[PDB]
Amino acid sequence: SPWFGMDIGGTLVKLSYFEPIDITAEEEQEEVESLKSIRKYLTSNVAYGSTGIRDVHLELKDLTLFGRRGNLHFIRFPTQDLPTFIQMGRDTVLCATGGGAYKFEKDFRTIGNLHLHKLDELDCLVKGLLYIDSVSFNGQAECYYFANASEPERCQKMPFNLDDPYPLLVVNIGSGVSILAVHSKDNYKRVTGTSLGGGTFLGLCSLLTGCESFEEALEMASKGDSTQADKLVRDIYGGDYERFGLPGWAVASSFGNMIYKEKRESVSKEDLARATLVTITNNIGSVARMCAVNEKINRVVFVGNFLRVNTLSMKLLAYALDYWSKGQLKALFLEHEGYFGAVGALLGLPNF
Amino acid sequence: SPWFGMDIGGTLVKLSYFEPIDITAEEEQEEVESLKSIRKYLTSNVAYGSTGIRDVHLELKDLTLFGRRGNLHFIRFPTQDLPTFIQMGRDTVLCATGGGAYKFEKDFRTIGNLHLHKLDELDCLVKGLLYIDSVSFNGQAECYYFANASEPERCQKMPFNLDDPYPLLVVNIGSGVSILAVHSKDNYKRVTGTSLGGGTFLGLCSLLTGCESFEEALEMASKGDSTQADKLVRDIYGGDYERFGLPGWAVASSFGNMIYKEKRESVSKEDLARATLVTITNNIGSVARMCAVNEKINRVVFVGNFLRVNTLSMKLLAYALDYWSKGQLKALFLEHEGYFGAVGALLGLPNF
Ligand SMILES: Nc1ncnc2c1ncn2[C@@H]1O[C@H](COP(=O)(O)OP(=O)(O)NP(=O)(O)O)[C@@H](O)[C@H]1O
Ligand SMILES: Nc1ncnc2c1ncn2[C@@H]1O[C@H](COP(=O)(O)OP(=O)(O)NP(=O)(O)O)[C@@H](O)[C@H]1O
Ligand SMILES: C[C@H](c1ccc(CC(=O)N2CCN(c3ccc(C#N)nn3)CC2)cc1)C(F)(F)F
Ligand SMILES: C[C@H](c1ccc(CC(=O)N2CCN(c3ccc(C#N)nn3)CC2)cc1)C(F)(F)F
Ligand SMILES: [Mg+2]
Ligand SMILES: [Mg+2]
Repeated sequence: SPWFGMDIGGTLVKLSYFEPIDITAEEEQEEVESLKSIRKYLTSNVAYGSTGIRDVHLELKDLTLFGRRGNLHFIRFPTQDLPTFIQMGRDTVLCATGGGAYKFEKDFRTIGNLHLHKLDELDCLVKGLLYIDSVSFNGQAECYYFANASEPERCQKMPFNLDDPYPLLVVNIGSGVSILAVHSKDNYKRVTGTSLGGGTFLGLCSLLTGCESFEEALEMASKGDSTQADKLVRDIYGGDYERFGLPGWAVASSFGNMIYKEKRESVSKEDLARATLVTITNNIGSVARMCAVNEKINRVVFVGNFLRVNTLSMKLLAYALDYWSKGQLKALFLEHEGYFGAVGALLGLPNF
Repeated sequence: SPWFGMDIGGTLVKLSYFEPIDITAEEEQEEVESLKSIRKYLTSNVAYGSTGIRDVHLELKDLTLFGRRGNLHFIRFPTQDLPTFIQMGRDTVLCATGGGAYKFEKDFRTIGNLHLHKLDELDCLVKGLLYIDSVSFNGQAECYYFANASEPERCQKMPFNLDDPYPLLVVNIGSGVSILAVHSKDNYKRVTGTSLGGGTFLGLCSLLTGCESFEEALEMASKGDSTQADKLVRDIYGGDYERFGLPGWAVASSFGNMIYKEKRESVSKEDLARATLVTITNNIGSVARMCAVNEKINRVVFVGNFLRVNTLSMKLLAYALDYWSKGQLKALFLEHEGYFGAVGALLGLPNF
């Protein structure tokens, strides 16, 4: 059978697929036609149907896995389209995680003789994260940070070594947010979570602006001015609130200037998109900061697809975590940030 | 001069006014006409102009303050209308707090010979809170909780003794949120804050529903179903997420079902109002929970006018804090919740 791992989230399905590249002449003969059709389909296309995408830039080349050499591919599509995926499959051992491994268990079993093995979504996340960092991103660092995140003329992506990664606070920004404390390879806990996550950004942005995609929401946000919607400290105090070290530019009330009808009539969709992004991102960083202080962990890594093609939120997190922590916490990011659960599921294959 | 304290917030001005009731015959003679006009105006009206309100039910009767007996009155109006207030004043020592004490300092000084004394908004909050609890609410408890907050057929308001109130976590829900740790009458700190406060509720609700007042937003929310907009754990898992004790009814992603166009087309304004209220209230409780755990404080008191005439948010806080704390934290509420800064400012009068 082909080697897959799948993470079925509330919004996106993530699939990790190992393509063997050491197939012998005899193995190619014994390779059944349906299986050759799937490998050729997956490796000769980068778009699958109307909504599946292979993230070619993330491919790990010439990886040794389970004693074979191959390429590790990263594929995503909306969970809304999982029925199409299963129907094509109906036209094999599947290790699957995320809530959808449970929700759609009966649907996967419509594939005759398919063996579904449900694995825990945060177990798989930790295992996949640690594995990908260990093997490297084709010899480059998997983990990075933004150096000098408070100075835009200096701020730049730089590699970060995770060779001894414990302890680590992992902030998984999906539909919602889960916060994990990782103390060892076998000692981790879910500290808490928040409901204000990527689904809040996308849902509120769609309601407020009429955008029809994540990418459109980000493009709108890139053009907006969140201070047209937000009430700042200087709007209330006339300046800094010196006594408690609050700068005048800090947001006192997200969307707080929208209590005034005339301001609601002048605000642009782009302003609202940017205010939504800033509101969600600052809340995530603040919750991460509080959890890091309580867990006594100073390295905070952010994962999940809220941050894919989202440099604005990444740089806001990098700046805000450093600023509000007075430099005590460091924001870390990973190149394969949305796919760790799917990789961790694939890594469960030998147990079955 | 009349005895006032004023808290000029980002949204509302709160005024505490001490009406002497022990005026002698000789004092009444020496009482200048403008001053009698103000006392009669304040005590014979409950609405002032088009936007000022006296909260008559909060009046403290026959209070002894600064060696005189009198009634303590509680009055509020929008900060947007402070120019009207100052203009009428132009037609005396003012102790003032909130950001507006700084922002509008020059405007108060247009009142000839007026002495403005700016006092810190969180100093005044702590002093006013401790004072009002100490004198009682006309012999009744100032502080209350919701007994059996998880069982609607049992849940009921009950008095709570704060005779030894330390330590205490104070959550001030105004335009934004400030979280205070109070260790003694002279030892308190601002732990942190969040930008997702009462102004976020009102501003987002106005954008999403077209409501034109706080009270209208609450009325809409009372009729709505937040689960039409929110994505729940059971929407992702099909049920509970047993491994981490997350019930299926918990919100996984606030507004997360609004990423689907057909759901945006079916959701009602009332549903959106309720989702906004639930989103903001749960975030406040969660941040309060994390701060209480870090500060090692088990009593959490919620103040500010986000909760005025807002039993929905109060009961949600009471239930959520108890539930997610596994009964380790208690949500507390105060009858005079919006006015403590104004009282604390009034209490600064003897220092000048
Ligand atoms: N193409 C896309 N379509 C939808 N959302 C996207 C897309 N790209 C990025 N996003 C964002 O990524 C979020 C989903 O991230 P992801 O980590 O895949 O969550 P999930 O696993 O599907 N949800 P969960 O069940 O809570 O773990 C969305 O809420 C968006 O903010
Ligand atoms: N009549 C009202 N008008 C406006 N907002 C109201 C009203 N009644 C209750 N509210 C709510 O109360 C909040 C303001 O509470 P309040 O404690 O008075 O804040 P503030 O002091 O004006 N702001 P801040 O400068 O941040 O401390 C608003 O954001 C609303 O959610
Ligand atoms: C005094 C009062 C008020 C001011 C400010 C705030 C908001 C606030 O205190 N903060 C601090 C924490 N902050 C973040 C952000 C990102 C990260 C990370 N990563 N961490 N913390 C958010 C804003 C509330 C009330 C008002 F009168 F001026 F309105
Ligand atoms: C697993 C993942 C997910 C589930 C749930 C959540 C949200 C979450 O974890 N919580 C816990 C803390 N919680 C509150 C609320 C109020 C108070 C008080 N007072 N305290 N805590 C908010 C919700 C995120 C992600 C998903 F796959 F199912 F999506
Ligand atoms: Mg996920
Ligand atoms: Mg205030």
